[PDB]
Amino acid sequence: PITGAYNALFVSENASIVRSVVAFGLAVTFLASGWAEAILS
Amino acid sequence: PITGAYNALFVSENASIVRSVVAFGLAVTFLASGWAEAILS
Amino acid sequence: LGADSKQERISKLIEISRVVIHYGYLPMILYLGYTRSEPKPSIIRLLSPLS
Amino acid sequence: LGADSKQERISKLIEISRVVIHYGYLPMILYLGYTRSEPKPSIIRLLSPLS
Amino acid sequence: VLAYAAYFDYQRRHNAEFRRQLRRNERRQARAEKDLAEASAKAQRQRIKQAVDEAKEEGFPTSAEDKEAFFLEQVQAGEMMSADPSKHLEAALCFYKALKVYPTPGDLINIYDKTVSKPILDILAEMIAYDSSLR
Amino acid sequence: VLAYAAYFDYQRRHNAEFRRQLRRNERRQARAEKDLAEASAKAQRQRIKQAVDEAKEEGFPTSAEDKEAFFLEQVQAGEMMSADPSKHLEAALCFYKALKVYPTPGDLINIYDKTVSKPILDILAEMIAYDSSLR
Amino acid sequence: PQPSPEELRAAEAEAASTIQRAIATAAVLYLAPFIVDAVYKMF
Amino acid sequence: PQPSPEELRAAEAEAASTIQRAIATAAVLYLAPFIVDAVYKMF
Amino acid sequence: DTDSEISTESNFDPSEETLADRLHALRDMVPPAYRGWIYHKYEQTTSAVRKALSFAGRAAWTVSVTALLVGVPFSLAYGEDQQYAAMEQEQ
Amino acid sequence: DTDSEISTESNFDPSEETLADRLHALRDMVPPAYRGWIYHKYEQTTSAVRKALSFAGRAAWTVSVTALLVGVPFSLAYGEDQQYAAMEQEQ
Amino acid sequence: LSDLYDAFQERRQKLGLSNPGLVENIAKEVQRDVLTTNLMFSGLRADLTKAFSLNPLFQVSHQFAMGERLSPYTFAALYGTSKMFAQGNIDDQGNLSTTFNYRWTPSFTTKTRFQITPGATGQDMAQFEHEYSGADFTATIKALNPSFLEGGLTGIFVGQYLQSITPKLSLGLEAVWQRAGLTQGPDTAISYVGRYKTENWIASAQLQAQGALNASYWQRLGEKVQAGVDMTLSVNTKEGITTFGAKYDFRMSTFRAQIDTKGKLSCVLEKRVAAPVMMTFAADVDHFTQQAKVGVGISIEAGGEELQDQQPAPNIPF
Amino acid sequence: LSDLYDAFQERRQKLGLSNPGLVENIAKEVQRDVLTTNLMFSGLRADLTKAFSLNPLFQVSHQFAMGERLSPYTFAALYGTSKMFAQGNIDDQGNLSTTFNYRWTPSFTTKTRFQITPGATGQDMAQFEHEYSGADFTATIKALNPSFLEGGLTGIFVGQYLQSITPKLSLGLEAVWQRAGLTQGPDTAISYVGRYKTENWIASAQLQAQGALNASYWQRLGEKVQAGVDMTLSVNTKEGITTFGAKYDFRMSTFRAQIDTKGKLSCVLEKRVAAPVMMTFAADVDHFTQQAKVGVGISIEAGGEELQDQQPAPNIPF
Ligand SMILES: C[C@@H]1CC[C@@]2(OC1)O[C@H]1C[C@H]3[C@@H]4CC=C5C[C@@H](OCCC(CO)CO)CC[C@]5(C)[C@H]4CC[C@]3(C)[C@H]1[C@@H]2C
Ligand SMILES: C[C@@H]1CC[C@@]2(OC1)O[C@H]1C[C@H]3[C@@H]4CC=C5C[C@@H](OCCC(CO)CO)CC[C@]5(C)[C@H]4CC[C@]3(C)[C@H]1[C@@H]2C
Ligand SMILES: C[C@@H]1CC[C@@]2(OC1)O[C@H]1C[C@H]3[C@@H]4CC=C5C[C@@H](OCCC(CO)CO)CC[C@]5(C)[C@H]4CC[C@]3(C)[C@H]1[C@@H]2C
Ligand SMILES: C[C@@H]1CC[C@@]2(OC1)O[C@H]1C[C@H]3[C@@H]4CC=C5C[C@@H](OCCC(CO)CO)CC[C@]5(C)[C@H]4CC[C@]3(C)[C@H]1[C@@H]2C
Ligand SMILES: C[C@@H]1CC[C@@]2(OC1)O[C@H]1C[C@H]3[C@@H]4CC=C5C[C@@H](OCCC(CO)CO)CC[C@]5(C)[C@H]4CC[C@]3(C)[C@H]1[C@@H]2C
Repeated sequence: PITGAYNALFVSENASIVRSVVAFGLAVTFLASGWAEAILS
Repeated sequence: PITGAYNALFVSENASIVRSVVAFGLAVTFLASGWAEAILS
Repeated sequence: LGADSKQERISKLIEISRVVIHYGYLPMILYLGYTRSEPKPSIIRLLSPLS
Repeated sequence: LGADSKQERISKLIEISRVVIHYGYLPMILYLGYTRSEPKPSIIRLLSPLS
Repeated sequence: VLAYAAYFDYQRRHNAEFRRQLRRNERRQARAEKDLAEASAKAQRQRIKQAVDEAKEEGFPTSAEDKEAFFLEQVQAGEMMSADPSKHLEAALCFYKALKVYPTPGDLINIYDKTVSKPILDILAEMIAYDSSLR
Repeated sequence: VLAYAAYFDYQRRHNAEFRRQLRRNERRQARAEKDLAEASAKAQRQRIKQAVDEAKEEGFPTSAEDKEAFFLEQVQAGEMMSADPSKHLEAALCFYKALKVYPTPGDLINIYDKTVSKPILDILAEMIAYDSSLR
Repeated sequence: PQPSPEELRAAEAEAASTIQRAIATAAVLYLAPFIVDAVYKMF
Repeated sequence: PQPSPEELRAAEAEAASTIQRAIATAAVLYLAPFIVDAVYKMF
Repeated sequence: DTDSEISTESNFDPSEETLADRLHALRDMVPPAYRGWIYHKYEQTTSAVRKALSFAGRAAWTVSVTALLVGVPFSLAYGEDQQYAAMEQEQ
Repeated sequence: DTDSEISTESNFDPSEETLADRLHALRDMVPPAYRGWIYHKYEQTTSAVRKALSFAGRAAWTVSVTALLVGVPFSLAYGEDQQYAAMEQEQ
Repeated sequence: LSDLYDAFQERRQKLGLSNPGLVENIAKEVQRDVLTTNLMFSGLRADLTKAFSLNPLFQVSHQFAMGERLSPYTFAALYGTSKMFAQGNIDDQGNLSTTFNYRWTPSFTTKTRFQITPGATGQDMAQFEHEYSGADFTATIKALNPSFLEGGLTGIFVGQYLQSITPKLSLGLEAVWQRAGLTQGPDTAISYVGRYKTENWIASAQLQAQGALNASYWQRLGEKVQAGVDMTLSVNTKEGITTFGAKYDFRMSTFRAQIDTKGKLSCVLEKRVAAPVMMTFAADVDHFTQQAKVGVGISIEAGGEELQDQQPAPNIPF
Repeated sequence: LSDLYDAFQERRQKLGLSNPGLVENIAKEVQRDVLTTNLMFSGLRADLTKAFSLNPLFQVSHQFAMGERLSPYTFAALYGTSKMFAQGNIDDQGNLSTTFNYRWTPSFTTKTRFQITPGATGQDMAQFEHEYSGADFTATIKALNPSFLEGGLTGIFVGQYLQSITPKLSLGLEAVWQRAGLTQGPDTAISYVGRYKTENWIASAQLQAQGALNASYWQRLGEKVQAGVDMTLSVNTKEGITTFGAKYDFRMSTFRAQIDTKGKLSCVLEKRVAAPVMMTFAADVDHFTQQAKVGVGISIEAGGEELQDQQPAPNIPF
């Protein structure tokens, strides 16, 4: 499991692309889900 | 006049000593004369 | 196409225009303001930072 | 004057004393405080920065 | 343990065969440790030899502008690799590539001898010894 | 002024003697300007020659450690002086002192030719030409 | 290296053709909202 | 350069003599206030 | 590795052993192959733990600085805002 | 400098002169020795003035930054102190 | 014919579209209002601004600074009117940057900018810009250093188009044409952009044909708080960075903070310590190197008292 | 004999002298209370201090910093008592600095300090200090890295003496003895110091036999303002610098500013933005290079609530 994920997440030519894209996925969900309004305000 | 003062004040081996000493002379007078209390307070 | 002498003259025009803008652009803005502002400030106050 | 073997042993004593102070000096201060403070703080609070 | 240690010590002191059995095992291990060291050095020597061979296949620039750019790049690469203790072999190769392109390697060696760390110099020195073509 | 200028222009155009008198003065001034330039260059050449001579009297270190320290100091001094356009002569002397101590001046010259400014190089080049002893 | 004149002419034509295709897309964009209006009216 | 042993012995004696002169001054300082007292009483 | 070579240590004695030798004999008790392989793992284990402590320490510093650098200005700005809300509410 | 050499410019004409030559003749009116010596002073004068303006400008910047860097924190600190004096006086 | 043109215009008007604004602004709500990128600085900074009028707008500004790539001094003056706006700023080294925008028509604007560098040679530039703002679209063309002196068109040219598809969706296009020298072939690049805008949130993207992609999302978290996230991808090597940040609007201060996938953290605090004075504190911490850049600054406006009666001229083309 | 000793002591007591304090403090009122030298820093700094008791004093402190020669992290703990004081601080790199002062007698104090540096070799040091405080004088002796391992005395030794001449005038002496290696001769240096102290102003001087001279003057300018000037001369080349500065004591903040003959200007503002929080802003401007170093910091103390009942133990030998 991790071997098939860690390679594409930390030791690949596109590791920086995946990390940036994944971080974007969380942030959008964090905002749209209303949790941010319940947390940041 | 200035030639006998400028040389000992800006173009001599001890220019830095004289400048530091002269600056000290003013500061002490400025404090002791009471002007500082009349100016800084 | 274009004459070499013409290119020299045209290039000279750019150099001259460059110098004029370098020196004249800022004084021009102050003149427009100073003459068109409402009210008109004092010449000393016109460029005073805070006085 | 001084025996070379003695100097080796004395130098070893400094090295040992150096290591002990490096590791033990800070824990010693906390022990003195923790056991002598008035009142005695909680073990978790003993090194909490602000909680 | 102490009772066994006393018996072990008594046997070791008074029984020569007990020592001989242990000594034979100890001697056998001493041999293995030496053989292991020799194998590692030869393998390391091959990597050093390989690194010089690898540089030969990649080739070196011929033009002065490319030689200067390559020299600076290899020096920059060597210094960057010199900070990593795992790249001493790689750092020496960069210094070797630059040294092979520099017009006066002998002068550059004196610079490396002062600016480059000995662990890289040791690899680089063997690289120089392997590349008999280095002037 | 315009009336005088018209008469001056008319006289200059139609009176050859008027031109000749002016031309003689102009020719005389052209000579003076050339003579002035030549005197300045020779005096400057003497300072360059003097600078190499002055360095010879001060001498150069003989030991490797002193040579390296002196070389670095002269390079540091040369760079520090290179920033002041009034020290181009002094900068070249520092580069000259270092160049005279460096074991391979020819290699260092290529470095100076790329790292040192031409106005200092021009003085330094004449310093090299004056010091026929530079290897 | 420096390019040859026919290669330059090839590049000049290609670049112009690209921008011409862009303006063709821009015209579609200017006309695009009426197309989108039809979609809401298709159902 | 490294110093010779007799030069070291000369330095060691000089340095000790300097500090001995210092302690002599320190003793004067410890005794100095009584001297200053006399001055106020001299007039 | 010859029985005749090993036979050179024909004789030994308990009193002949020096205090250091008797102390050194304690290390000889452990098999050299095992002790060498255990020492190797000890080095690997100590390095891994030190790396973990450095990472855990570096992480705590990162979170600590983040909370201070963001929370400190915020607490003051938010706090100052609350005072105006209190003073305005008293009107 | 020979009368025969200067005699080579025996003939001249007003129409033969080009517009540039007639314009260049205007510069020839000024004596070259004087104009060269005046131009030299012009260079020295322009350099000295530019040095003066740079010094005056650098001085104004120094005084301006000094008054701001010291006066700004002070005005706030002194100002904030005055508020406490006012609030305390109302008691 | 006008018969079709009128019918076409009428059919156009009934869609209820609106001007989407400049292409460079499709991410303004994120890249400038939330992220700190445009406010970060280091060292000390001080702005002394004197306002002389509000209609016409005329103000003179002195900036003193001491920091990384900050000019020790910068004098700036600007004049504005409902039909025009002229601004100039000059560094202590004489580097002069200027702007000149004029409204030939309420729907047409010409923008001219200059950057003059004295005896030291830093390339000086001229930028001419033309903008059109229709009822439902915007068109733009730029010409940077346009020259035909070599007998052929040279310089940098940019064409921009943005179209409102629905009251909320905006789609656009970008085209670039370049030829640094007539001896080399011209280079052209195209970029596609788009935006979907609503009252609570806005999402935008900018895709280059080269493969780079820039996307951002903005959402309001109440009356005083808003946050946004920005992602940038490059395939020149493959590289990408994602930035998340939030902004707080208190009564007397505005706080901005952000963090990105490269481990950088930054915050900016602007506080109105007085009626004419505004403080700014900026800090950027790089967690991979543990180095921080601190910026402290001040802005002072002293012309308001006389200026209170007047009112800023409307729609100044800033 | 006690007969003379008693008469001597009695004659001594009738002069009304008083302890002049440590030699290093003859300029404290200037070099630390007025000049900014001891407070200047750059970058960001944050101190999280937890106080657990006041008698005995015991507190734990966390310092986070990111700047020039500032350690990313420093943990410090200290314990104090009317008879003793122990402190230790350790950097993230393991550099440990320690202090241990013990009162064998109210007039006699022993001070021990250590500085341990791990695998990387930075010289580690040991400093032993002995102080005596008579009714009218102070004596001090220090031994830094004292060693006899080479068969001869080695290390650094310092002897200090300061004597009150009158209720206002203090005169002193300093002696140094050094021998970095037995193969080289010992080096000794002597320094003379003196001070005249009054309620409103204090003047002090420190003259080295080498030719260096340090003089300072301090004067009170009212209840809330005080200023002082410091001059330093060196003849190693001839060099001298004169520093003038002032300090303001407002209710919630203390402002320090100074300028010196080398063109440096610096100011430090400490402000109590809250009961446990104190802010510090420091700026140093070098007018000859136009570069500025900015420092922003915070100090937090959170243990007071329980601690309110207690009171700090008296005369802790800090
Ligand atoms: C192109 C990239 C691929 C990944 C990604 O885009 C970028 O794909 C998007 C899908 C999004 C979710 C869609 C819908 C919802 C439901 C909503 O809840 C209220 C719904 C309401 C219905 O009546 C009440 O239930 C909260 C937000 C959430 C979970 C979105 C979160 C962000 C997500 C995961 C986005 C994610 C980042
Ligand atoms: C060793 C160096 C040589 C230079 C210097 O020391 C250092 O020599 C010192 C002499 C000092 C002055 C002496 C007396 C007064 C009079 C007093 O006024 C109230 C007097 C009161 C009498 O009843 C009412 O008149 C105000 C101060 C002033 C002017 C001193 C100023 C500082 C001076 C100039 C010092 C100066 C710096
Ligand atoms: C010469 C050059 C220009 C001027 C300058 O030197 C350089 O001279 C200094 C004078 C300073 C101001 C003096 C007093 C105050 C009042 C204070 O208190 C608000 C209290 C609040 C209560 O409600 C409203 O009244 C706010 C700040 C302010 C305006 C100072 C700002 C900085 C100034 C402008 C400095 C500036 C840099
Ligand atoms: C140039 C590129 C083209 C894609 C893009 O730019 C880049 O252009 C935008 C198109 C957007 C979608 C269009 C419409 C809807 C329907 C809406 O429905 C809410 C309810 C409502 C209607 O029923 C009634 O209230 C939810 C959001 C969604 C799916 C958008 C998602 C984001 C998208 C994909 C944006 C994306 C960034
Ligand atoms: C080690 C070096 C020795 C010199 C020195 O340290 C360095 O030691 C101090 C000695 C001081 C003087 C001693 C006494 C007085 C009399 C006093 O008279 C006020 C009125 C009062 C008595 O009548 C009644 O109120 C005015 C000041 C003055 C002249 C001192 C000046 C400063 C001096 C020179 C100090 C100087 C720094």
